[PDB]
Amino acid sequence: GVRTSPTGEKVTHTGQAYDDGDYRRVRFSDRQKEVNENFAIDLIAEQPVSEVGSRVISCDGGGGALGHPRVYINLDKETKTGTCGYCGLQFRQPHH
Amino acid sequence: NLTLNFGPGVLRLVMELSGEMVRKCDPHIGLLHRGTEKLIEYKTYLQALPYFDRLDYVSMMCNEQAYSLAVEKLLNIQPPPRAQWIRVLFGEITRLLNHIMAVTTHALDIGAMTPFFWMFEEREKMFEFYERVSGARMHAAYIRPGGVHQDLPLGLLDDIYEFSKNFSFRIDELEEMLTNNRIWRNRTVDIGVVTAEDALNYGFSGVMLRGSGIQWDLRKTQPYDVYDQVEFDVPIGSRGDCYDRYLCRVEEMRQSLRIISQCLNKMPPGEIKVDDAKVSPPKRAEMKTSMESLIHHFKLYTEGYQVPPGATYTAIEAPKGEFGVYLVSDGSSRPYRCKIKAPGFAHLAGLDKMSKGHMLADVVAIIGTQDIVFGEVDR
Amino acid sequence: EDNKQFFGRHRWVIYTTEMNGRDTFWDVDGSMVPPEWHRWLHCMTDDP
Amino acid sequence: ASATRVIQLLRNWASGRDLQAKLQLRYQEISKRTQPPPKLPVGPSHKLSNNYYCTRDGRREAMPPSIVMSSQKTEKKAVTPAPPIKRWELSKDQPYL
Amino acid sequence: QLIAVDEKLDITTLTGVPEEHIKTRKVRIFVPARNNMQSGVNNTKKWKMEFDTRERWENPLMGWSSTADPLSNLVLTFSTKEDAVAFAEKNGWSFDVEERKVPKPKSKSYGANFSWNKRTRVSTK
Amino acid sequence: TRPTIRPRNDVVHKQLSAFGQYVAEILPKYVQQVQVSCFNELEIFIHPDGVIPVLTFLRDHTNAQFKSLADLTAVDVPTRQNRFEIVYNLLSLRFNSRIRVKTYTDELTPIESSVTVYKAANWYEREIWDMFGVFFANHPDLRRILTDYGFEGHPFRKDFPLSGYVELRYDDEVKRVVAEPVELAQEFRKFDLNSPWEAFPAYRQPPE
Amino acid sequence: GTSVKPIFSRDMNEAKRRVRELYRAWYREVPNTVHLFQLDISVKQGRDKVREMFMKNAHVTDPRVVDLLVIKGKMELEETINVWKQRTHIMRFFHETEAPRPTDFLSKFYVGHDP
Amino acid sequence: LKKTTGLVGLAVCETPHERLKILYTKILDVLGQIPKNAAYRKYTEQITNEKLGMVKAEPDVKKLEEQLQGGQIEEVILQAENELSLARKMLRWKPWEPLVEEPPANQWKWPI
Amino acid sequence: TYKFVNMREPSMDMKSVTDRAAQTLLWTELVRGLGMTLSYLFREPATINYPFEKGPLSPRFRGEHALRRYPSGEERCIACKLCEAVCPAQAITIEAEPRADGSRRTTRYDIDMTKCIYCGFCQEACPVDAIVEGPNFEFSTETHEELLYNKEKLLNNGDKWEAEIAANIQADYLYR
Amino acid sequence: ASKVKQDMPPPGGYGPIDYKRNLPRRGLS
Ligand code: SF4
Ligand code: SF4
Ligand SMILES: [Zn+2]
Repeated sequence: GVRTSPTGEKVTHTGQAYDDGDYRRVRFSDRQKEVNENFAIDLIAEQPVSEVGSRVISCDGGGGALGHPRVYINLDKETKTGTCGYCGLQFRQPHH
Repeated sequence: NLTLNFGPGVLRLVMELSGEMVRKCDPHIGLLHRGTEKLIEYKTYLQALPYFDRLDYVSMMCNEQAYSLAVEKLLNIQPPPRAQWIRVLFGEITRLLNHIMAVTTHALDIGAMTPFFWMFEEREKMFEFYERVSGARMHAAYIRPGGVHQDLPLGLLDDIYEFSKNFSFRIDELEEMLTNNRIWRNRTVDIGVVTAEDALNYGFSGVMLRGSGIQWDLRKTQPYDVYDQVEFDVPIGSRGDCYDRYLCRVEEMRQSLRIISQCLNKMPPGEIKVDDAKVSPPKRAEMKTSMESLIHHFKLYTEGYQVPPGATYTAIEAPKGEFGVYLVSDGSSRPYRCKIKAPGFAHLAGLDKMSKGHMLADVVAIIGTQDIVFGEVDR
Repeated sequence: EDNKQFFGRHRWVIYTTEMNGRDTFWDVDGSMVPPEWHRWLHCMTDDP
Repeated sequence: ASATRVIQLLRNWASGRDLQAKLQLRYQEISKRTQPPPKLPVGPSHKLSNNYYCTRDGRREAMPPSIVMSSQKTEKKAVTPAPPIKRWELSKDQPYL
Repeated sequence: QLIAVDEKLDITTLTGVPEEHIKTRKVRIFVPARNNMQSGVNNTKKWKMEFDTRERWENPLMGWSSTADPLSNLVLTFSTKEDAVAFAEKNGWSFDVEERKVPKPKSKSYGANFSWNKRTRVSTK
Repeated sequence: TRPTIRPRNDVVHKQLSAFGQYVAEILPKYVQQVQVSCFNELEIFIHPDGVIPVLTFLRDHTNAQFKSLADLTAVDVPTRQNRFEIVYNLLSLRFNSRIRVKTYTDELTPIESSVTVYKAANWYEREIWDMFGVFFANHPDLRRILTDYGFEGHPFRKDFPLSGYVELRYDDEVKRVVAEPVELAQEFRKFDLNSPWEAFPAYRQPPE
Repeated sequence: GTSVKPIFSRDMNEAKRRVRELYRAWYREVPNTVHLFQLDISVKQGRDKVREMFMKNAHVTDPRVVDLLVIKGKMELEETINVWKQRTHIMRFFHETEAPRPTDFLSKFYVGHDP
Repeated sequence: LKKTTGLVGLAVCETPHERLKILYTKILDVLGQIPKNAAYRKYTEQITNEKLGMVKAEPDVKKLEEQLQGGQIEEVILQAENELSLARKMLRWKPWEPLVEEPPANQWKWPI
Repeated sequence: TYKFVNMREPSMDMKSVTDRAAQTLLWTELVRGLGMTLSYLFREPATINYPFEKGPLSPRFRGEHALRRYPSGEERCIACKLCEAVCPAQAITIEAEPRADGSRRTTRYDIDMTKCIYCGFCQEACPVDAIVEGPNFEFSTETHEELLYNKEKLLNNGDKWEAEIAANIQADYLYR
Repeated sequence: ASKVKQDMPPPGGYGPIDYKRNLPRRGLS
């Protein structure tokens, strides 16, 4: 989800872009500015929420030892969904 | 009596010559002083380990092993048998590399340039072994104060054996080119003669002692890892000159091949680092599965292990001589003081006495036979 | 590949004459190899 | 090596040895660059019981050095730091090179 | 064989420190305060000497933290206050000494939790 | 103990203790303390005036004959009145043993050079002078050995800053390399790694 | 009390004698250093620099510090005479590339926070 | 008679028994001028008397070398010379006297 | 056990003296050395045809640094700063804050490649395999500035080399 | 279930490794 600053420069996923009066834009003249086109926040927002019929489930990021440390997520609260603090995947009980 | 300066490994050398004779030889060092010992005081022990790769940068894992032994002695722990066997095997490989570099560079400075290429092919093969075991060709950082970082890949031993069964012919070719050549003997025989008592009083060690007939080797008198479980002979000189040291180094290469054979045939099973997670980090699966393992990994990679207070001097038989570390611990995870002892320091200090009454061309031969690398000399 | 050559010479790449935007008929370099063929060509694996 | 027989004999005579027995260029005799997965066994402290850390704590067994005649606080035979080192033996494999 | 000279120790001319890093600096001699995030007290055993904080600015490239003083990371450890004071004096540094803060002893009584008539009785446990 | 713990050697410990008592008895004028560590290392603490006598005795005595000087260095402890301690490491090939001799000095008290006892000490004392500022009396030629010419200060002192005071660059106006005060683009990040909850109860100090 | 072991000088008189000997040697050496290093400075300004370096330590009242300073200066002279230094080491005494730092309060207030 | 002891700079000594006897007698003569209660004198007299009795009771050179536990009797002679020189130096130094002075209060306290 | 290297006494009979004289006058050993060089002349050299041929490498080998991400596309880094703490050269600079969705992510991740020692401590300290040292080694630069990597450059390196990086990790992760 | 598998010498060990010097004598009196 790369946006463009009113100056014209691409806004990176950290949201920074040199101001109009910033002299530091001169470093990009006759050259380019590296911006990563894949925004992690959007990509993890596109992941569907997993449906599990268990009160507490574990997430390790997939791949077993190739993921993140295994953590357990509580799904008692129905207002929101359980989110992994490492991977960002979302889990939810089958309401109704 | 004219005074001239051989300016800039890298060495500045001030001499006064009376015709062809060398009257005084004053080496000037510090052109590669990077302040390693002060930098170590600002690092943890694991963080300070990679400095020893760069100290004597022709024999990397030997310095790694010396530092690891010092830290193990201060921690009051021991590595597992397989780690010790791996350490000795790679120390012998490192000795082969170092002696190849020393002999071929000494020949190249005299004017024999072809064995340099001949044996640097073998050096490249051993660098491939280093890269396969650690991921880096030279600045390996493989030997750790708890053992070794990773286990050997599943096909490393067979390739090491394949390399070791062909190296003796390379040594034979080097000997055919150098050993009986009359020009080489005229360049080396009776050059830089040092007596046994003078070598002892001047702080010499290793080949510099053994070429004068002193029967001393740290792997034999004070064995450290498994060196009491392997069999080899110690070459002893008879005249204390450059030729005897050359012969001694070639014989040490052959004996290193012997020790490598024994190590390959007697590699034991088991773990590679001390099974104590408060010193050695746990496995990745354990760190990603168990709470204690994750806590210990976090603490070992952020703070590092604390070492009980004390001071030790640990020395090993490095390929260049006695390499020692005087390590002081104040009880924290950072060393308080780390003094690094290099044999090249004393050898270069004795260079002045070794070169009395010799030609200007003989000083190059004496420098080559002393096996001086300025990374360890300047630190 | 040629398994009868000695190790190191048993695999080689003939570079293309025109990659993304430059004519590489004469100007070739090692960074022109994509990662998978990079892994195969550096003998990190035995499988193309 | 893809060397003709005449060149083989010429180089063998020039060096004075048999070179095809020990070649310095690697060939198919080396190990495969793809290997099966390993297993890497565990250490001795991987037990589920009788494995208290207090019984295997190397760091906590270190103690301050023993004090000998702190100055601030009989026959008596003479002694040496260690017993005299034994003389080495002359390598009954190849005593002289 | 002994001079027996009466003069306070001064080694400023031998340390090689520049002139403006001797007279304009103000070292602080103190026992570091306990990190209130933790209950351990092993970091409040020794005396510390640190220098006054100087300017830090943003590097125009990388936005890193740049400094112009060499003494921004220099911290010394001392057994006693007198040792630190002597070291500061002999090095020609103006110093400020802070007296050690010790947690005063307190009276703890588990039986006071279940009090018959005092306010110390707890409502839950 | 268990296979993760380093084994002890009581025989070497007893031998080193006996030899330390022997040396202390022979030289009561200079020996102040004798220690043997749990990993079998013998240390002898002496008065500074006894450097030459003790070292000569250890080199020349029939029962000691420590003929090799392994290493000579200094350690800086700012909290002591005598700031520096001088450490001598000696090796005896006759008895396959090592010994350590420690003394002390401050910034202004010279230490007698031991180049007459060991020729190897020549460069070690030069290095000590360069890195710590400890002067050695009757040295053949005492001068800097590691630092640059004209370098001011002694870097291995604890109060010397890690990056020093001056830095070098090439100046085109004067067509030579000049020295200027250090200015870091990125300051060295100081890390507070020491944790509370003391680790080794055997080394606990009295609370005074 | 306050009995200390001497380095070279028991009192201040012989310490000043060594100081004067070192000053004589440096004063004699200045023209040879100026010629041999092909310096662009004059002999007068080199001797002025020597005098200034000697005067920076005029406040010392400890004979041990004085004779250690003499030892350091003699090492400096040995480095200069034997041409162990290059021209950059000699010229580092003059700080030609360093912009002057004004001393008054207003200038320091304007430039930054450094007192 | 053997030749080339094997240590560079160490010459072969013919008739080493007489040399050892002379050296030990000179060592004992020097030790005689040291105070009787000094530990150095007692220990060195014991060691020197043991070696001298071993030398005077063994005519065979190789058996004497094996008994003396020094080996290569040439450096046994060298060590005797070193002991004699050290004895003269010890006589001048007089280190059997009490300690010169105690160190400061916390000179050797480690850690800190 | 010890060996003597130079303890051979030449024979003094007439035949051995004549042999040594013939060696001195007719230069036999020099002809032997010439023959050894001639024998080397007629064998295959060890040269490889760079850049068309490459030197052998291993999965363990450490190359240019890269930042990886999960199969879903979110970056693995959680800003724990363990790699920054362990870095022996202080080559890593990290700044972080909660993201717009509340995730724990970095806003700055800088690696100074002119300060890095390529030890690989950072990749073995990372608990989520976020920072790795990939197999690329041909990334020489014409200026100092382009060797000061920021987060965008490292994420681009990860996206560029992910296939080979993942294959190497699959090959080597059972040894770690 | 799965047994231990790591880098080990083959059963019976490796073959002997030549290490002694081999400088042959060609022949001419
Ligand atoms: S490889 Fe080593 S030096 Fe480089 S960034 Fe990682 S930890 Fe730091
Ligand atoms: S790269 Fe890994 S170790 Fe470094 S901050 Fe991110 S998650 Fe932590
Ligand atoms: Zn997850």
